[PDB]
Amino acid sequence: RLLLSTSLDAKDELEERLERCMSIVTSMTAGVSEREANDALNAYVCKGLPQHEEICLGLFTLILTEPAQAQKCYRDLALVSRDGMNIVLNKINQILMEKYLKLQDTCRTQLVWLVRELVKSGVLGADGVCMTFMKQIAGGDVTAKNIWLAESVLDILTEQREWVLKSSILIAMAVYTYLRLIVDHHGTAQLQALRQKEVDFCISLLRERFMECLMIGRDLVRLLQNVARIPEFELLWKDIIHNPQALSPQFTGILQLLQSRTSRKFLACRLTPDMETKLLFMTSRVRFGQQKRYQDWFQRQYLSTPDSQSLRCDLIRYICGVVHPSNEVLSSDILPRWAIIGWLLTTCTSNVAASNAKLALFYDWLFFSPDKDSIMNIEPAILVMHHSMKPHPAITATLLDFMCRIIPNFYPPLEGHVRQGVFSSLNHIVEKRVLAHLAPLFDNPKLDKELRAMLREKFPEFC
Amino acid sequence: QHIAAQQKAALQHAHAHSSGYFITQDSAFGNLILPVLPR
Amino acid sequence: TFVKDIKPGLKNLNLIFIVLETGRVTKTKDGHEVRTCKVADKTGSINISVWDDVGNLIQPGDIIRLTKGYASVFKGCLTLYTGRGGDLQKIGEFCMVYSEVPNFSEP
DNA sequence: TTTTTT
Repeated sequence: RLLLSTSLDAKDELEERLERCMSIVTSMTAGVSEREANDALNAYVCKGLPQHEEICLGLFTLILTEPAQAQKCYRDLALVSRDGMNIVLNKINQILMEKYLKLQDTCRTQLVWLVRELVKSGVLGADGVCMTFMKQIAGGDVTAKNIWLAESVLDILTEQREWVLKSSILIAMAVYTYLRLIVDHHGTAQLQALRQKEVDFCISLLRERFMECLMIGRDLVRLLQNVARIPEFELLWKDIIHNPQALSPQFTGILQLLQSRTSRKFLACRLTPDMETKLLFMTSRVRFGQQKRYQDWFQRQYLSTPDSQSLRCDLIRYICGVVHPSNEVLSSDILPRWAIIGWLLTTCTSNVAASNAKLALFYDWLFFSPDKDSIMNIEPAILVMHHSMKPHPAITATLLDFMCRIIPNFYPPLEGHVRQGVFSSLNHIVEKRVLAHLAPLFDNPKLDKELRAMLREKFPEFC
Repeated sequence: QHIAAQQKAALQHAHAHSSGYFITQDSAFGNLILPVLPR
Repeated sequence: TFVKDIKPGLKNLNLIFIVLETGRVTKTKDGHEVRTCKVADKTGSINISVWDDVGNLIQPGDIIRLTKGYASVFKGCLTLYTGRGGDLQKIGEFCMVYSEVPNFSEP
């Protein structure tokens, strides 16, 4: 059996199919010597494509459900496969993307074993499988099963580093993943030990392959700034800021990193498939005003532990950078992203998380360029501020205050660029009619006069 | 009023619970700390 | 068929709904545990009474397919039940659109 | 193998 099921659960179609394929395989291999068993397999695979798929899927399922038979079934699979195990890797990705949370513990163990084998065999697309595997490591989650997966994948990538170096995308993705996971690993000796392994791994790749990591874009800076106080990263920050060419001759300054947007694949990789499915549903199908139970369900599953705080930032970046609703959803009654953002902000119980969340919300404002960047990345912050003004003025005020203060403080040598970015943001918000007028926001009577003076002093053209 | 003591407390609490880089601000609006690049 | 089409006396009810709430459990008679769950689709909500095991396995957010359900009136309230030859099956979670009102289990 | 159940 592949999946955990209760008497309430409907039968799983995928599990049932794999179980039949396993049945086909043992029907042709049981009660006979391994000569006769291998002959039957090789003879049946010749019948055509679906028979070939049945055998490969059956050996795959044997590997997952029968550890005692696993080594042999893998040898056989490598022999009978006439497509470089392409159909097995597809099913692996499907299982990871759709079934992981229900996947039995022994099957999880076996699947980690199998991936390590596929990597050692240099199977085509094994790097894709590794990236799919990492996506199942949940951020903001230090439970035993999740820690287990984090360390198991790290070990595969560590002992097969030379193989990792063959894939630019895998390098970038593994660094993004573990830079983020490092945040959650503290508070126990086990976690501190894991964190040290993760730090060494990330630094090693960053220093040896900085140009590949640059593919990530500006969110790499956000990840690095969240781990800045770890001594190894404190050292790396000295290089990024004061001696960037030590990392690569083509990296002349952090500005070039800050001025490149992060592509969706990196923002998405830090939501599990389930988190992402639930968030995408809320922002495309749920009507504004009807979002309360969905939020409570989501919160109860992902946002209730003290360790879950770090997840808010991934969610916020995802909402800003990945979820770009079509004009139909925008011009409808569907739950808007600003409302999702507003909710996520109030779930921030600690000052560190709230502070990081604000930076996350504003991150694409800092170096905004209408040619490079999308207005959909900067839209949520200005709409949160606008729509919160009457219901919760404290929200509008803290975000407006944050906005002015981050400008000279984020990175002082680039203050002029950051000001230009926020200005370009506000201006583009106006000229694309997201918010037609800034004066009713910036000079609202409800705002503290001190804050209103700050705004008028810093942004005269909008008051 | 005790703005400087509140700033230092907030920064010390952040350092105990986070690896991020923060600086203090005399914010009246819940921005006693700001996450910024290392200095 | 939808939640709004449910009338007392109807049987062979096949429908899909999402679970909103699961009320408190009651004991008795034969040590049987029963709880009322609030379930809904886009037309509105209704109470379903669930016995014993499924009762303990059911969670708010569960998308559930009922086959061969029936409806009757219990304590003044139109109530959904699992009938003979039927069952409750969870086919998913979270991702269903529903309306909380009208509540068809109102007196 | 509940089940026009309590």
